[PDB]
Amino acid sequence: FVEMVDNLRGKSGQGYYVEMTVGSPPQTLNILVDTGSSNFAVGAAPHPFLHRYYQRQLSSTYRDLRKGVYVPYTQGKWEGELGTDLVSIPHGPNVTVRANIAAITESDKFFINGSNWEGILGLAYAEIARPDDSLEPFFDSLVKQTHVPNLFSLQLCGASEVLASVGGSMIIGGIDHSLYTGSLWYTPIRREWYYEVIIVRVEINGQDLKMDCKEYNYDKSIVDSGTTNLRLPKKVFEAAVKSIKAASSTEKFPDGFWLGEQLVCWQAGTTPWNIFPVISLYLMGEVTNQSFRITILPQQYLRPVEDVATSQDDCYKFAISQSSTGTVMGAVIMEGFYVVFDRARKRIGFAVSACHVHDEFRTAAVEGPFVTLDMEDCGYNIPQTDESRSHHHH
Ligand SMILES: O=C(O[C@H]1CCSc2ccc(Br)cc21)[C@H]1C[C@]2(CN1)C(=O)Nc1ccccc12
Ligand SMILES: [Zn+2]
Ligand SMILES: [Zn+2]
Repeated sequence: FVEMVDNLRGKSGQGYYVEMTVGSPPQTLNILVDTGSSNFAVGAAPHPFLHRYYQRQLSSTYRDLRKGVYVPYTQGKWEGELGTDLVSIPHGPNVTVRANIAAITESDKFFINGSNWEGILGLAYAEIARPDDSLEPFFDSLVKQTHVPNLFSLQLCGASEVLASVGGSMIIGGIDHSLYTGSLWYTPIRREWYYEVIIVRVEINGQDLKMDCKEYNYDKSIVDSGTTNLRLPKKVFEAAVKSIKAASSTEKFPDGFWLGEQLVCWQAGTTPWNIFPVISLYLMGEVTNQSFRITILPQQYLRPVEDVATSQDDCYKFAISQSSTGTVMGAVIMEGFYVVFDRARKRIGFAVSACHVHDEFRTAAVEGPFVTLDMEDCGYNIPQTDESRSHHHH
């Protein structure tokens, strides 16, 4: 796995991407690593924000599936044409896979100026593949066509005219022990669609938010490398911000800061980290009534952004924000942690990342077990629509 270490790059807040080739001869593209979706789709026509794109007609190994695909997210949408081609990851396993590729022909609010990526690698399960769950996702094909074990793991690492470069590692087919310290702890995948998990408790500097735990997973809780923020359901967000405000209250920031839409600054080197609390999410353990906590620092959730104007200051954006589609454990959370996507055993592992950003007094932590007698059910059950209900799955 030494050859897959540091195989991710990107810009702070605009996605981690891995180099991939599609086609014969191979066409190199930079592809967003995204565990919140299940499609492999690449830019396939010119776009203001794209340096380059997939040219189907130039690949002798392309096959057109003669079928269209459309995916709107809450933010971002793309469509294109389905097909298959030969795909490899140069800084990945030494294999070539024939995979489904969606060749994006239109899009809105999908590509990001300056991000340097030209498509997306959805690494979540077939159930949220578009246009339906019969479109085999990339990782499924990789595992079916090769010897690669059904597991990958992500080490995302944190960090004046451009945003900060970031770096990471996607270890395809296992677990590199140099990327974490201490214990690896697993939380069960509730269901194989998103990487859906259950949060059973939240503390801010050790104070329990004391909400009904279903609130934390309303309407789900997912791990998503392709989301920058820790995003929280309305009610949890509001309680969380009220608590972080209270701890930090020696500093009186603008509304726009807490809305994640404005920077706040201190003289270089003088940021009063100590006034911002740590946040602990307790995740369901593998054993009934057990849980473990992951503890992130303000270093993770206060995101560095250099000011052109006050480039002499350390400035930060608030990278916790509100959600209407459940808790999203985004790059904020993930940057604390080496995260193991153990599809084979239907679980997700967390250990303290060997590259997480911390200080002299606090570290990001993964700690357990913690026990609960008569642990209620903290899962939410999403209302089933007639659309969803009507689909057959043969
Ligand atoms: O979480 C994700 O998609 C979810 C969002 C909830 S709506 C929905 C509906 C269907 C499917 Br399939 C997934 C999702 C992916 C896509 C992502 C970030 N990760 C995003 O949301 N916009 C965006 C924009 C650019 C890149 C990545 C992303
Ligand atoms: Zn049928
Ligand atoms: Zn099905």
